[PDB]
Amino acid sequence: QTVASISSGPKHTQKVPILTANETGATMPVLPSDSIETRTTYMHFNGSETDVECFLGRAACVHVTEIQNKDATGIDNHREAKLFNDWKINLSSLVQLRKKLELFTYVRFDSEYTILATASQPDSANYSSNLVVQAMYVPPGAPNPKEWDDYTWQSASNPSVFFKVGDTSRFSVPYVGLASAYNCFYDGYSHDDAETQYGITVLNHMGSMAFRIVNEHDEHKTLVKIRVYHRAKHVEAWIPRAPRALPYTSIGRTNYPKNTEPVIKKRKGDIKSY
Amino acid sequence: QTVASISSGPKHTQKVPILTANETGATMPVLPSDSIETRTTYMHFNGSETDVECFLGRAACVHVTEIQNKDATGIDNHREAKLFNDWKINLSSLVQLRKKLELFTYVRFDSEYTILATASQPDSANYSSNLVVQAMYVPPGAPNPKEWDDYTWQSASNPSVFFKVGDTSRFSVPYVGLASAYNCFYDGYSHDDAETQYGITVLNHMGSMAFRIVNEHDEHKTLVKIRVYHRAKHVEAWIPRAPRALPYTSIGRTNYPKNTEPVIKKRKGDIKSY
Amino acid sequence: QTVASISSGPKHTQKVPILTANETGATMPVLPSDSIETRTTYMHFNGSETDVECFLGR
Amino acid sequence: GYSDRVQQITLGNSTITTQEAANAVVCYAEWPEYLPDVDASDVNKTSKPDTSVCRFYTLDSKTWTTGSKGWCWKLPDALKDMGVFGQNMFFHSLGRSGYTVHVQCNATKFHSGCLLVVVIPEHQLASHEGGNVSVKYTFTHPGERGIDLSSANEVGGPVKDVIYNMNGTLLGNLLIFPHQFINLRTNNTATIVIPYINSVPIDSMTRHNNVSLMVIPIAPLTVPTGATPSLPITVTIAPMCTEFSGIRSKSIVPQ
Amino acid sequence: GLPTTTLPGSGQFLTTDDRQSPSALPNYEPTPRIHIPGKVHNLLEIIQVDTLIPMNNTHTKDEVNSYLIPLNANRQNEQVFGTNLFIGDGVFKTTLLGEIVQYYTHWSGSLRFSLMYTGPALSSAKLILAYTPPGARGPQDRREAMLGTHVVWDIGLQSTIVMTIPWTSGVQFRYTDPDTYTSAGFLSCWYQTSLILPPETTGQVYLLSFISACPDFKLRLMKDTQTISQT
Amino acid sequence: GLPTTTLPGSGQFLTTDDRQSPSALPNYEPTPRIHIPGKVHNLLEIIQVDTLIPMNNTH
Amino acid sequence: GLPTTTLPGSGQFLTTDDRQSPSALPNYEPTPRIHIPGKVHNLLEIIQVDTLIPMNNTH
Amino acid sequence: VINYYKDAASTSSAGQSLSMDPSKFTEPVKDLMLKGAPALN
Amino acid sequence: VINYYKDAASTSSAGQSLSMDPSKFTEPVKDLMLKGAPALN
Amino acid sequence: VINYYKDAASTSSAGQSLSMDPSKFTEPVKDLMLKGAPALN
Ligand SMILES: COc1cc(CC(=O)c2ccc(C#N)cc2)c([N+](=O)[O-])cc1OC
Ligand SMILES: COc1cc(CC(=O)c2ccc(C#N)cc2)c([N+](=O)[O-])cc1OC
Repeated sequence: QTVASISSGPKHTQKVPILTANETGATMPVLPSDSIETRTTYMHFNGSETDVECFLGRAACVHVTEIQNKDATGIDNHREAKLFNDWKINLSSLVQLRKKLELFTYVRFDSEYTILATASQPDSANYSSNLVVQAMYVPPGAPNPKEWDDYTWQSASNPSVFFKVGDTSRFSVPYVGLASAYNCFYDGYSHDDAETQYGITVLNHMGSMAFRIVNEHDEHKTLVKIRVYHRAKHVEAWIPRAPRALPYTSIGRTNYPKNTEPVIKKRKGDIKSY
Repeated sequence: QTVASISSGPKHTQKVPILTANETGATMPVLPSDSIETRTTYMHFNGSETDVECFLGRAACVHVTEIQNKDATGIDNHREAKLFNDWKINLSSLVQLRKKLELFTYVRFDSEYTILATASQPDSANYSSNLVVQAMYVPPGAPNPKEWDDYTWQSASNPSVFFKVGDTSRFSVPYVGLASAYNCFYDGYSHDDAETQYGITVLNHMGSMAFRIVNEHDEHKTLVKIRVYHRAKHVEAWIPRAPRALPYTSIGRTNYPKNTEPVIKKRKGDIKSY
Repeated sequence: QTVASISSGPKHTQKVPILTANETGATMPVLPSDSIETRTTYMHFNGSETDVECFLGR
Repeated sequence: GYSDRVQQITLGNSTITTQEAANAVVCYAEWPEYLPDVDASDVNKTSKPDTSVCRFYTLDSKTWTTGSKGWCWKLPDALKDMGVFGQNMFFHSLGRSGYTVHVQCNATKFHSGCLLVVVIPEHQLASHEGGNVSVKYTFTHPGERGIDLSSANEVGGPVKDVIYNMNGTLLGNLLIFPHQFINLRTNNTATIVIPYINSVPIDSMTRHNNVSLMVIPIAPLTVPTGATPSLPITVTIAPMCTEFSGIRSKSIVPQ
Repeated sequence: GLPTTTLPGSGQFLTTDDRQSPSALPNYEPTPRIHIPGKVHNLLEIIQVDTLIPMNNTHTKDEVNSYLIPLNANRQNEQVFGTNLFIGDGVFKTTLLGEIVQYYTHWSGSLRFSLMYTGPALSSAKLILAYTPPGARGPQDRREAMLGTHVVWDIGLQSTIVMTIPWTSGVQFRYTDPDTYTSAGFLSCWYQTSLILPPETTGQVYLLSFISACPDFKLRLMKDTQTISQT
Repeated sequence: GLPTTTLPGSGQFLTTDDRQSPSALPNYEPTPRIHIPGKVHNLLEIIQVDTLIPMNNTH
Repeated sequence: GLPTTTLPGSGQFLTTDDRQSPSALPNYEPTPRIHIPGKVHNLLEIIQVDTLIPMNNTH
Repeated sequence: VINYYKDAASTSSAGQSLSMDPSKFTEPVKDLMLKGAPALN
Repeated sequence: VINYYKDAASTSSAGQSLSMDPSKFTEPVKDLMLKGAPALN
Repeated sequence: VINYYKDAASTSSAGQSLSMDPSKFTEPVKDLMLKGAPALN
């Protein structure tokens, strides 16, 4: 099919393809056949695995949180006791997927979530309880749960999923951005104010995901850890940028740590060392 | 496809579209293009998510109840001991779905129920029992269970579902109203009597759903909590009304609490405050 | 589809459909339209739920 | 030459005229009609008194003062003692009907005031006692006197805070129901045509009120300097496409 | 037996899924449909009907007066009322529009705001309604207001003025829940000339304000509302 | 192997469902039908036959 | 009920699989696409653009 | 409606008979009796 | 979209109505009112 | 490839774009530059 290199022989002309001027801002498509004698070879390659659809198309962990099943008697702040918990939806908490997404400026896609819940009984327990988890999506404007047993968990309009601990939850969500694409970066503010926040933290008000355990308490305490995975599908990306070099310090902002190790390796020897 | 706004320019005529008379009872379809110069824009929107089929088309919790597996020896009133329990079918016990349904006067649809049962062993137990729940529908006129082991649970004609605790039960039910639609409101009585009940409580005699645990008792006591979810499908709605403003006080009646907080927010300042 | 009741008006004849003799052992198919003035109405019903297949079918 | 302002309505041997109306409302854009065979269930041949019941009946005038809260009538209740219509209501097991409601209130170009005139289908009232108390039959069947929203509560009766529409919903959204306004500076009358609205083909006319009519002052009444601080409000209702079914002995109702 | 592989998610109950399920009442024949007026197919149909706005929500408790906007005689260029345009909160929160809007996360489109004069027929007045698109503060005087979208209303035979609030935004959707990035701007009303009453007239004059949506309107991402609770 | 996702309700026994099930007696040949008078197809057939009412249930 | 046999692997979550899944937001209508310059389809597109090499990384 | 099993007993419910003739019970008389005519002539 | 069950109630959601006529609520007046013409003539 | 679900978001991955045009990044110059010809003429 496609040729990787054409057959090219000796050369002696005034057409010098290897002499350019990089200050123009262009990367002239020079080939090996332009500076050496080559033979014919074929690609036998389409580059399907480097398509943005494939690059962002696999599940990556985007959040880990914890909730627990125990007696709620006396507990004043259920949220703090972790009788139920929150997740202010965002994809820049765990760095692996974040660096990939931030290889672009604007990004548009549907999301496929997979939520894994694992039980743990650190203290004395006679058996492993069979708990059912309820993950409810709380869009901005919806009433937030205050107690693991609010009226809010009725979830009449909020979408929510019920699944066994140890099992996995799965569903997809359409592209919910308010604009035509999501912003990986935002050089702006919410309004013209002297103190207001800067960055995409201003655009990322996606709401929360409330997690709880439907079962009443058992004699012992059970610790359920929840892991949320995200896979993008039907991907579109715009304006590629320089890859993240320094470590992250916060969700949403480009801030980097003070006093960080150099990122570029230093030669063990000369600039002439191999 | 559809235009959201047509292109409209300067105006100077005797045709004043923005001067109306709201006492006629009509809401004249005035558009931005009737009072300002506009450009052409398209809808790129069908409003599929606001279709009544979609609005009432998702599962909402409509009831929570409890039953338990324990030694029945000596217990005189099985129903009270919760060896088995009842649910006088109704959809106005939990307010979230209720407010939605009450956005209309008459409503017709098929119902898809999903019943979740979760176990709990508050006291000392050596293991988590593997209990099977039996939910039997008892239509008005059918004999009610008196003991968790009546002949009634034979359920020869009553439809009933058997499922494991921790698992979920699912099935749909056709529109069972006696009339052409269900009433969300009823300005009437069962007959012309001075003391008889008022409201839809008169029309809502849908029967009961009896829940029990088929297993005999184990050494310990197990508490099973049952949650019933309702999703409407093949929806039809008539006569939209004012949304519920004040909190509810009872199943079926429009009653509201004495001494309730004002519903309308009070300005922090003037009527001129932004 | 099927009519539940036909339209029937006043009556004055020697054909008395409501006078029978139950000792014959028969249950003459008398209808409301045989003893009162009726309007037209339809069944909108097939009786599928009372079919023996359904009755013993659960 | 014609205008929404001037109108005539003739039903039976009764005719009302107005020279200061604001069009007229036909609930959900549907004119009343008789019950078609395809929708019928009751096999009894119905009775259509026509002109003897489909005519205008005028209720006692209310008095709008600077402190009025509003009034609420219910149909067919409000006409239970009105000529032949009323008689048919009690002598029959079933019946259905539509109406033409005409509310009247005139003042001068110096007065100011704005009445909301609305028709609410299935207006299930709430008990002022809260909890799960019911509202006794008598209290939702006031007859032509209707319910006065500025009167005090009474044991077994409904709550009457104009603000919560007697049912736990806010006054401001009453406009989602077929309505009209009588704004003294524009209006003189309000007219609403009501078609039969129910989840059944025909019903009991005594144990169930299909709609309630409310006349609520929004912008309070104000009269010119030194004038009588009140104006009368008159309600005239005419049934239409009325059908009665299942005639038997006369019904006896609570009190 | 057909070889299968169950995927993650198996067994889950997604309150939003839409699948088939066995009928618990086989062969049941539901009651025939009959005609019932006023059928509703989409919530976007009903939010186009306007309802009263409790603009004057300056009272100690809820009351009819909350809907009455006071207008004063012989006042000149002064402000009549003001409000931001967070339709899912403030004065709008209890209105039919606000109530329905709160059942969804996103909104877009144009709003229909109207005012009906109730003062005596022999009185006169000229007011000016103004919409101030996001980016600047709510106008503090008529001049500031008049510089943006506005309508000069002449009270007369036609009692109601209908000012549309044209969809003015960069991002094509705003949040119903009050959010700064997606703020909609401000609405204000001022005296163009003044309110004039006739002889023998001293009573207070009021305005009734209504709010509804234009066919322009769109709502997305259904969610639970903060307008009801128990538990 | 065909990818599948089990829906809620899986495993339940709804006394009212109407599905297929394997036969425990494969190849069994049931007895031939013979004519029997008085076949009933619908309960609505028989309630049209009248029976005596114990009107004077005063004993 | 169609007879089936579940194969090994059933229940697993392979971060790399690519199957269908139910939408948690049915009938939601995403925002219209508008034109945005600089669209990238494949990473092989961008590695053809050259960047500076820190050759003298002797600091 | 694809039958996965080999035997007839395996198939699901039969579906409405749609015969409905009550006369073999309501009118099992030898001499036909016409509604309206003298039961005993 | 193959229906596995015999009854209609078993089938999934209906899909968008695609009717959308608000006029029975926004303009339930007897005499037609044209936008631009005097509301009260 | 039978879509079991009603919404587009439910469907699986899109499959290779097969567009692959790097020039908008490698050669975003106003005046076309031919390989072999003087970069700066
Ligand atoms: C499964 O948990 C959910 C997650 C989300 C958030 C979402 O899909 C998203 C993805 C990427 C970006 C970017 N950049 C912003 C938001 C939504 N949601 O936004 O509606 C709902 C969820 O459960 C219905
Ligand atoms: C799953 O539990 C059941 C529930 C019901 C009640 C029902 O479907 C219903 C829905 C809405 C309205 C209104 N408004 C009234 C009744 C019935 N049932 O009525 O027969 C059977 C059930 O198990 C066979």
